[PDB]
Amino acid sequence: RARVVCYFSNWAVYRPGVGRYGIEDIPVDMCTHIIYSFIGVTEDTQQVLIIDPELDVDKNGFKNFTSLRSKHPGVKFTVAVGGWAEGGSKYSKMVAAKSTRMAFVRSVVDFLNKYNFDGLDLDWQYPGAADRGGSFSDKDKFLYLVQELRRAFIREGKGWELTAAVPLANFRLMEGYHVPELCQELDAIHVMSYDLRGNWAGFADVHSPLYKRPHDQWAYEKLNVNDGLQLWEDKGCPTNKLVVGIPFYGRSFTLSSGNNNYNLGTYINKEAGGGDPAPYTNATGFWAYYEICTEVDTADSKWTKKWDEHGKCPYAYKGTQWVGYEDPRSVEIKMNWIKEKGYLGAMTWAIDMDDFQGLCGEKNILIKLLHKHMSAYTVPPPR
Ligand SMILES: *[C@@H]1O[C@H](CO)[C@@H](O)[C@H](O)[C@H]1NC(C)=O
Ligand SMILES: *[C@@H]1O[C@H](CO)[C@@H](O)[C@H](O)[C@H]1NC(C)=O
Repeated sequence: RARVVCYFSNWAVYRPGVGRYGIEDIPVDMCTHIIYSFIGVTEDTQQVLIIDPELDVDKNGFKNFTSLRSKHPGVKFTVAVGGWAEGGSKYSKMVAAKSTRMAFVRSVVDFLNKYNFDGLDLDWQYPGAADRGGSFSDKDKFLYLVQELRRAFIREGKGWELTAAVPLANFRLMEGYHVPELCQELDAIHVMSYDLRGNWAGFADVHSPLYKRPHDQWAYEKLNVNDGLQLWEDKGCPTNKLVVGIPFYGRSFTLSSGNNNYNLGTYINKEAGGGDPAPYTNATGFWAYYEICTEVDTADSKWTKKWDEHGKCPYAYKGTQWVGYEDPRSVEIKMNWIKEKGYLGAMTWAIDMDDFQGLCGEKNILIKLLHKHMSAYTVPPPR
């Protein structure tokens, strides 16, 4: 009764060579819930925005995805609205008034019906965030949107789920999330327990540390997976609504010129914007898991791999390049910790970045770990 929640990126199909990942590559049987990412909202009319219509509609992306239920009827297939690239201002604008919320809600209902989705995942990043076009009133009005969506889903009578991807930093919770009221309306809270460190922070560090490290101070003191999930509990979310995100990617850095200190917390060349882009994801500061293992794990690799003894995450470096990530050892540790805490399950961003080709060894090695641990686990009653 635990969840294994798999986000699927619709843009992964454009990655070159062995990076190409489409609907047919999803290992459906390893997941209990799979989420097509992303749709957005229109700026002007507050309706569902289809972001890649040639792929999503003309080549039948949405329906290929949802029709996977024919062979796997026990799996739920939903869609996510929002995500980083969509920005936050259109969402803050959409929730500002009852009328614009109801237009969005109606559009959502039409969309889910048309493409046979099982529900909606809310991925607005983030209500109340000033750097993302948000403002103070988002907190109340995001809750209203959620209540109104739930009521609309009830009226449709198809048992649709409504979930949300959420941050774990306290200031973001204070700015955007009425925790007890949201957790009551949502079927699951997908906690983004990753991107907790990165180039924007100005130092090198792993991005999903499980526990506090000695160098964690001020806004970072509690910014780790364990304390962050504890924060969601403390703010009123039941343990059996919390799903813990696991990143299948690493955050990378370019170290400062002449820096020979590779320890956690070491200074970086912030203006570089992150580590050099990798060949398949082509994004500064970001490496898919398979881009990491093909570089770090080869027999003749010149990369040095280390282990964060407190955060329980690997990191690796070579030259000016430094990457923190999750590997089978760190994922296993997190799976055991999820069961120890009694949380609802595990989530991954994102299934298209697992070693799905088996370039490094076992195909789909990371999602197999989530599936192995969660499928044998019984979620206990709320604590
Ligand atoms: C959907 O499936 C059809 C038939 O297999 C295929 O031709 C098409 O490329 C698929 N669309 C996408 C977006 O994967
Ligand atoms: C890689 O990303 C950059 C933007 O950073 C883009 O301009 C460039 O065309 C991309 N290269 C490939 C091979 O897609």
